[PDB]
Amino acid sequence: RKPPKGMFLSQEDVEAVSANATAATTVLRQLDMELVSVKRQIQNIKQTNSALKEKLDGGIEPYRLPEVIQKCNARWTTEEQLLAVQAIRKYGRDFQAISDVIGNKSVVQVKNFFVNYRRRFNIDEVLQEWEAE
Amino acid sequence: PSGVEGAAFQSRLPHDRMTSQEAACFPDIISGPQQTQKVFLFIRNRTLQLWLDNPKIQLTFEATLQQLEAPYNSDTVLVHRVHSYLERHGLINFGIYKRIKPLPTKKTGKVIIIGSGVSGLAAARQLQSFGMDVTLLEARDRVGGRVATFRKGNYVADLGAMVVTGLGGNPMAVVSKQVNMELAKIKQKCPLYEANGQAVPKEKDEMVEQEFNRLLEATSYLSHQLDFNVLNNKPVSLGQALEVVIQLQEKHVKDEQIEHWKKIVKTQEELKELLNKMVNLKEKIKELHQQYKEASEVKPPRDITAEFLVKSKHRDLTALCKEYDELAETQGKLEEKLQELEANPPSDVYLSSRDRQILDWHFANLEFANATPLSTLSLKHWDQDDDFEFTGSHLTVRNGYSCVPVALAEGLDIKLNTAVRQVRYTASGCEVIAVNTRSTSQTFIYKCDAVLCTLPLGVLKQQPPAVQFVPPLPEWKTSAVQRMGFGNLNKVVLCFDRVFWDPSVNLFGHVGSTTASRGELFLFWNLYKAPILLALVAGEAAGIMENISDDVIVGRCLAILKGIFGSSAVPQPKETVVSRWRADPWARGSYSYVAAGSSGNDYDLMAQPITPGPSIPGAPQPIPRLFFAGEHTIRNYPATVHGALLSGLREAGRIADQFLGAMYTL
Ligand SMILES: Cc1cc2nc3c(=O)[nH]c(=O)nc-3n(C[C@H](O)[C@H](O)[C@H](O)COP(=O)(O)OP(=O)(O)OC[C@H]3O[C@@H](n4cnc5c(N)ncnc54)[C@H](O)[C@@H]3O)c2cc1C
Ligand SMILES: CCn1c(C(=O)Nc2cccc(COC)c2COc2ccc(OC[C@@H]3CCNC3)cc2)cc2sccc21
Repeated sequence: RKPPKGMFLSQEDVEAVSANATAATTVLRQLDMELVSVKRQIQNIKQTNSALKEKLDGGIEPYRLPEVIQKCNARWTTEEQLLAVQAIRKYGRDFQAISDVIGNKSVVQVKNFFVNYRRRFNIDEVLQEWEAE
Repeated sequence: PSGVEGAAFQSRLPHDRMTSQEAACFPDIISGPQQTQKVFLFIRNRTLQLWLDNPKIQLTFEATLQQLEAPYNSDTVLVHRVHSYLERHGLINFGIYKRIKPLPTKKTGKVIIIGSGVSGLAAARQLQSFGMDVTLLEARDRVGGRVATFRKGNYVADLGAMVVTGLGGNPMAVVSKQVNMELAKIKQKCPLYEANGQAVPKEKDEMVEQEFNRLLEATSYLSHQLDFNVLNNKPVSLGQALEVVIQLQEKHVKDEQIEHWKKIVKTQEELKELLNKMVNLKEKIKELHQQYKEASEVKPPRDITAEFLVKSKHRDLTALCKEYDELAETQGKLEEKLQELEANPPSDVYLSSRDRQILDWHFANLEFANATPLSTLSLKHWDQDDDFEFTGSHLTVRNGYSCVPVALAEGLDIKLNTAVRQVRYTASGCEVIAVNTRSTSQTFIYKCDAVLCTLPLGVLKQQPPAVQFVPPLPEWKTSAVQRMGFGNLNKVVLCFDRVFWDPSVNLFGHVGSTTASRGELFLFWNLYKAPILLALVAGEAAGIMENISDDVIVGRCLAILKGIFGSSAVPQPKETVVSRWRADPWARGSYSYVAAGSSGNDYDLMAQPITPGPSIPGAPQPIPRLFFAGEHTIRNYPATVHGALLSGLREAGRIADQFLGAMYTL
């Protein structure tokens, strides 16, 4: 029913190697070439990647900032209100971004700010002028 | 098997069913009720058991009925029919047995047998047992044909047959009880030695032997499952199938590599895009850090836009570092897969040049077993006789296989040094013309009622003919002779004075250097009592080695043995014998094989007898006159001694039923 485990004998393979005389040597050569072709492409990318690896030498450690861990607060100071409006002008409805910019306001507090002061801060106009970018 | 059922097995018969031959002789029983068939079968099996329990004395009908008991002995004419059937067809009372009833006073019918090989000898023994006048014509100066034993002093070695292929169902088991044969088991272990003279490591010896056994099963799958039996209007040979299977294994090995390195470039190119994303992200961070720095240099107090600028740049710089902390994190997720694949590469090669040499040894051993290069064997039918292999170990005739045909020739009228030149068969009898092999001018004429031809297939193939048939053999007979294969293999006998090899090693091999020379002195035998080593020549080397002198062939043997055992340990043989079976005018080869384009049905064609045309036009249908026995005439046991032995018994029964009658059919 099936070939001995380890042999590979499909009906398709037999016909390609017996289609003529040197069809055996032809099939085994085009695979030898496709092997050499793939092997030299490996060393081309292995060298392209090795060059890109050296451009990253140093990581981004001289560019990381320390973690400013400030306790979240609930009262909106006049300063913090002004930070939020500009954050809306720059980030739109990205609540997590606005939360990080202000520092001590949760994601839902920023969303509550989007309604309480939507009247007095013209947040609709601020958002529509962000959509132009 | 045991009991009467073992008797049927030992006679190569189904113990619980009537055969086709039995159906022809007992059509009233096989078409009758089931009860009668079981009675008949037991009578047959019980009669066989009695003969096999004492093959040295003749089993008579009076004796058979005495050992039978009720209700099986209630019908006497049935018992008599079974006994006469078994005696006529060589199942009982065959070989060499002390006769109880002295032979008929005068004989009935004259039969000329060509060739005193085992085939012809067995038939001559039986036809004389049946009361006919039998005369054998042997071209050689000895009996046995391809059972040829060399004897000089204590040295005994067989140049022809020397192995009994199991005793389970072998008629030679009956013979070995009659003739004093010296049967010895062959220890299967067979170490190989490469051309360098050293042995093959157990690692390679098994991985290659298994790969050989695997490649063989592959060709059977190619044949019986993919129907790969024709290639450009020509029948596929076993050699071609092995070439195709090997190439597909080398082809799959290359496909495994290409798809493996293709996994590397795929993941390597995931890295190329991965790095190009971070080398550009590290650039955005390098710029954003400078912008956050410049915004932070603005010393307080500062309005809320300058303060938002520092908070904005801080947030964006933190976000870009998070994006880098992941793009560069997966950089190690892929870098592990790269050390994963580049550490588990698939097989580099299928078989190395050293491996392919050892594989060629197993091919040479197969070319030896079938006595022909694998390029000539039929892919579909070469092993058609495998389903009838006997049970038990293979044994050698240690005292020389010639003792068997010599023992059969006792009492027969054999005419040695008589080469048949012409076989004339007509509606009213036959005449055989033969000349004396020593002076070919002395001509003999033998008139007879029937001729039994046991000429080797290689002789029947000669062009121009060594034996002329008049009238010519019909096309269907000659076409079979041309389709059938007749191979070749030769033995080199190296006698010695002392044993320098391993006594417990019955055989060892020599791995040749080239695919072409793989059968040249590839196998050595230590199977005899006296210090005799015996070397084999097989495959394409067989035919080519016959064109080389003995002193040069023995020179290559000593050169090989000096490699394995050392130059100091190999002495001179003092006696050498080399066979040349294809050059033998009386054999023209070794034995038959199922050539590509042929089948086992050609063996059956070879066995069919020839019937001459009517003398007077309008005369009744004549009687078969020319009969064929021999190794090449028995479909299930060709190329053997027991096959020739059986074929002779077969024709002896047919010739007797034709010229003496068969009173066991009503
Ligand atoms: C090297 C070798 C090893 C073998 N080993 C084994 C083995 O181990 N086991 C096994 O079972 N079988 C073996 N065989 C095969 C076995 O020996 C044969 O199948 C068997 O002996 C053939 O018997 P036969 O009577 O049919 O043919 P033969 O024995 O050849 O009888 C034919 C006879 O006819 C004679 N003859 C030829 N031409 C003429 C003529 N023109 N006129 C008159 N007579 C003629 C020949 O001389 C010969 O005596 C081996 C064969 C060979 C060559
Ligand atoms: C090859 C000669 N030969 C042999 C022979 O030499 N056997 C041998 C010798 C030493 C060691 C071993 C190793 O012990 C197992 C063996 C058995 O190997 C075999 C080879 C061929 C066989 O069959 C050959 C016929 C030819 C056509 N169909 C079958 C059977 C066994 C046995 C038989 S039966 C007909 C021929 C023959």
